[PDB]
Amino acid sequence: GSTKLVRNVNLEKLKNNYLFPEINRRELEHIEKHPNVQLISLGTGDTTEPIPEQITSHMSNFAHGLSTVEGYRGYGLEQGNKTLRKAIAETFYRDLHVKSNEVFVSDGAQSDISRLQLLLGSNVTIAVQDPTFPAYIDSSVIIGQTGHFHEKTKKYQNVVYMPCGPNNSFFPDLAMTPRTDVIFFCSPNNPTGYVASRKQLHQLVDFAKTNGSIIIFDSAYAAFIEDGSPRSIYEIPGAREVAIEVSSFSKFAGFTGVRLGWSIIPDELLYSNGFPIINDFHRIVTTSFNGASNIAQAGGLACLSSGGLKEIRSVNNYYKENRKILMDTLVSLGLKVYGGVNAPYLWVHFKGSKSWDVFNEILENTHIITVPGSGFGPGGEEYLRISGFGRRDHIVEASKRLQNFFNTR
Amino acid sequence: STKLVRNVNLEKLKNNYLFPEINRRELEHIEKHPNVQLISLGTGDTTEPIPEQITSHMSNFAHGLSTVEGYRGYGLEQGNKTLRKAIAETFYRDLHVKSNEVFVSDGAQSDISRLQLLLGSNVTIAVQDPTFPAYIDSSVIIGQTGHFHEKTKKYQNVVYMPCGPNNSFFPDLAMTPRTDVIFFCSPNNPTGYVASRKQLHQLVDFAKTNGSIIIFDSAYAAFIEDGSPRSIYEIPGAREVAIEVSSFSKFAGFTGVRLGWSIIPDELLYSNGFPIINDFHRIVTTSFNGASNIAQAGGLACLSSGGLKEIRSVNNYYKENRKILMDTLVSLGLKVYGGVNAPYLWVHFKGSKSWDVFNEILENTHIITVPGSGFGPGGEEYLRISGFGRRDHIVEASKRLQNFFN
Ligand SMILES: Cc1ncc(COP(=O)(O)O)c(C=O)c1O
Ligand SMILES: Cc1ncc(COP(=O)(O)O)c(C=O)c1O
Repeated sequence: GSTKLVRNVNLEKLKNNYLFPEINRRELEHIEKHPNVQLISLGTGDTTEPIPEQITSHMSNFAHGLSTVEGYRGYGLEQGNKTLRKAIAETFYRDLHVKSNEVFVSDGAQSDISRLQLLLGSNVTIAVQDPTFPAYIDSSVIIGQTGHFHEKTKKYQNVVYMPCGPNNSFFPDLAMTPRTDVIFFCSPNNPTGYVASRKQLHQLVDFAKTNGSIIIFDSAYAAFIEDGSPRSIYEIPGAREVAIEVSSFSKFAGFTGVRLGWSIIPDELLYSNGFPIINDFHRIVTTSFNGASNIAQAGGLACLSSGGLKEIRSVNNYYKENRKILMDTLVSLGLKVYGGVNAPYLWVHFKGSKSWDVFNEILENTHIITVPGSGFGPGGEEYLRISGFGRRDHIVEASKRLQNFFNTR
Repeated sequence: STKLVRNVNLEKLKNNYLFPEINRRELEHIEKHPNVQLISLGTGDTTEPIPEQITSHMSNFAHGLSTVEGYRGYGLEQGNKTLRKAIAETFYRDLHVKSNEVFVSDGAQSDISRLQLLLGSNVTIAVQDPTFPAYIDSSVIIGQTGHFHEKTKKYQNVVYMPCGPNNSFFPDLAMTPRTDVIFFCSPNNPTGYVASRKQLHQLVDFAKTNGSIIIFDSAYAAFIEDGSPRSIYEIPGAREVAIEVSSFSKFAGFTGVRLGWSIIPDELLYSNGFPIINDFHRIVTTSFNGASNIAQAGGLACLSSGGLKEIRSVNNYYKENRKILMDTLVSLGLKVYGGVNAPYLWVHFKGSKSWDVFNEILENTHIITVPGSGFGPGGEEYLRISGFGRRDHIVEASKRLQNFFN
């Protein structure tokens, strides 16, 4: 028995991404076939160390407080607790003129991105970096901003793809980039790990101003920056007139399963007609969201105490040391290794090889999982993404195995 | 300035003034009459604490995130398997709902907007009148409507299905034009009416005959005290036409914790025979990364036989409050609907505007209610009144209404 409801066209357009389902199938199979040998993963980018007890303890207490009259509350502001918003403003945007009432607390970036796309609607054009983070492009297709997927080029019609690679220091050539209503920009980037420089961000803000575009700037990896490169786009004067920033506690503090992030919508960000965009994001939030979990919001606040930040910084130094082990290994083997410094991802170029064949080689001969760059679009072909999340003894063993393998080869 | 054109669907969306306005009137009244205790029977938020049994599991799970053995990052976007199985067994026992047809959400508001993303702009919808804002607002935002026709107080291109005492709060199918989608909330907000087995049978058949789907909102099912049905999948064949949406919010006081679910049956097919479940999976993967792992732990603890017993007991407190209010209002000669199977009373003042009754009750008793007008034209002449709240507020408000309506 069938219905007469017509499948949303935007679903017919949307191509499935087989990347992670494949990685996972291949990981299982390989673990099953070689129970002999500990498989190690440098692939998925989930955080792995526990959240500090200081932070968690505030989440356990708040939860217990919900069983008391003095601590019980129902619905909170859909925008998020005021204490948490003031803390995000002060912690991440000190002196950048971000008001606590421009912060919108989310259950993380994935949802936030889809809510921004609902705000924007079907009748806008977008630009994304290539290699491309799935969320921006998938959400764009689903809401109706694109045509079909052009199989030969591996690009959706009506979408500007901006190549970012070693040849252009991972920043598009803005003089040859067509104009769009919206530009998505992720820095530090997933998958390349590149953090744009102050000069590059200046140019992006000016390009946006000149084109009347808005920037959706994804800073979910900012806490990994070690250069002194900028962490928020609002470090650039005038960014507030063109840019929305999206971020997360996911990778910063391991809240991947706890679910907490935010977006910034400046006061000064205006449509064609002079109406502040912030007023309408409020209405999108009220209509499609009832707030981040109260217990997650208490955890978030505890992340931003001086004690929370100190403990989190310490977990992130562990991850930083792991990346160095891996970058030093791969560079010592003559590989062209990008990223690694300011992000938890290394982006390794195997000029002349398909990402998948290198994945296969490395999996079969070292029992290590990586991520095929191909999976992120055509600008990822020939690269692998490699993660510094994981335990130290696994990074060290993986380093040993790669040494052995590539000195063969 | 920027060159971005405002989404047209935002220009279509009228602000609903209802709650912001009740709120403004409350604050204004407390400010002019600070010498009196204002009492609210307006907002439908739960107010009793969540049982310590449930909460304790959420605290333990949270402490477990600071351990190697208990640290958990990303879960399945669809939700923990243990939680889905428990929702299936607890709420759909014997109704052929599989654990893999359950999609765990951060509650109905989000879930509704994700269903509307799935469905898209090119569908027509039917909603009950009086109307729950979420369904209609989400429909406008995604592009399913024309502008708001001020005279009729209806969005163009939307079928409004009057439900009132004259048709036992069930739409007259002979006067209901066909749509792609029918939204049906039972127990209803705002009227509190729970459709009967026979009504639901008719609705499922109507849907089959029209090739429509039903989005059935059972968030208030746990308040049903009749033996009326709690899920639409009690009706044979519902599984070929209906999606069900629900929540821990009012059931267990998780309004601020954020947890719900939807059911998308295997058997629910588009025009072309494709299972809708395959595409909701892709919507969920794309627009969501899961409900909070802590909230999902709380949810699972709600559905233990110990959790359910404790939740039932908080809901009896509310049930006793409703009885105080109903017995008072009815003992005074008011026409009271709802109340029995939902936490909301729907009180008719034939001949009066909702807002003028609101004004009267606010000025003379310092009590806040919800003007039925706010929910659309089928709410005109009614007030919605809530049984959530502390007992002593219910009692005092009951005393004041006794004095006033005498
Ligand atoms: C590019 C990027 N942005 C944002 C996020 C944060 O996602 P969420 O907050 O939904 O975990 C991630 C996590 O993988 C990511 O890779
Ligand atoms: C009709 C209706 N459905 C569903 C919900 C649950 O919403 P949430 O789960 O987002 O709190 C409510 C709560 O207001 C409601 O009134």
